[PDB]
Amino acid sequence: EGKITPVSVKKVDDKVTLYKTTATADSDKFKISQILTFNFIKDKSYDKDTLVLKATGNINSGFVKPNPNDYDFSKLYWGAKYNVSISSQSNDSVNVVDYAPKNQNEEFQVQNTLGYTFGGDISISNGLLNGNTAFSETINYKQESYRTTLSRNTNYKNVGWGVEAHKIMNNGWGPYGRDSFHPTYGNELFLAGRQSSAYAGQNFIAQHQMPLLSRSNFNPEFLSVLSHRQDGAKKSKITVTYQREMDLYQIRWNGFYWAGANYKNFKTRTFKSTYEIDWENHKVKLLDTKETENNK
Repeated sequence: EGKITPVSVKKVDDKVTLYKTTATADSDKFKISQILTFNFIKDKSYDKDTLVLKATGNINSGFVKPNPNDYDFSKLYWGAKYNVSISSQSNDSVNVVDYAPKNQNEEFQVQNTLGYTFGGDISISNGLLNGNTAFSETINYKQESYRTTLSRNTNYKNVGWGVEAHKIMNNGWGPYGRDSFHPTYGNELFLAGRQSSAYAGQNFIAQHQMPLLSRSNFNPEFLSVLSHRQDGAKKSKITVTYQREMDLYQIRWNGFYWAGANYKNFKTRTFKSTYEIDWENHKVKLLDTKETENNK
């Protein structure tokens, strides 16, 4: 499946040293691949250990195409939302003090930079400070037609993000989303022709016309900054969740026109892994991966 890489050392100062180890856990069933790069920053001029965790990998769309022989009613499954959560599940000396992205972002390309200044000063910036900075990382991911937003339960011991369908353009029509509704046509999200004479299965817009996130996948890139307050315990635990909410989109003919309906999160697939972060020897250990699913 996957494993942990030996710790790599990168001295920067008499004060600052950087240790890197990478963990990889896969759910082949759900086609979700997590890749966690832990960057331990030991700075002697700061009274707090810092861990800048960068989560990359892949979350499959889950997209189930429609059967082209369906005549009056047809349905499809698409990837409507991708949620990523990082959670420190132990030790009151560990708290999530920062992360990226930190704001709502509807740009086709979410790009941020993490800078660590000698002394424990961290700062995230929208884009791509040198000299003054001891360590820096970047996040870079495409989310065309979708938007990123922080989860609502983000606090001192948890941070999460949601990349949801936002402004999807059918063609010259739209934008549409998971909750669009027209008095007559319903949710026209993936509806091709309103009065089309075609079979239901052949009245959805072309897959290639669909956003990459809707029918292909999402390659996340998020950063979690955690700080250990040199006391209580040298160990802690952290859980990283990658999830996809699969929506059921269906349309049907009533004799005069086509009408669409989108059932939000009608099928959920979730991959969750747990690690033991050894803050003294700067190593992580895999405790448990749990694949789970919900079906309406």
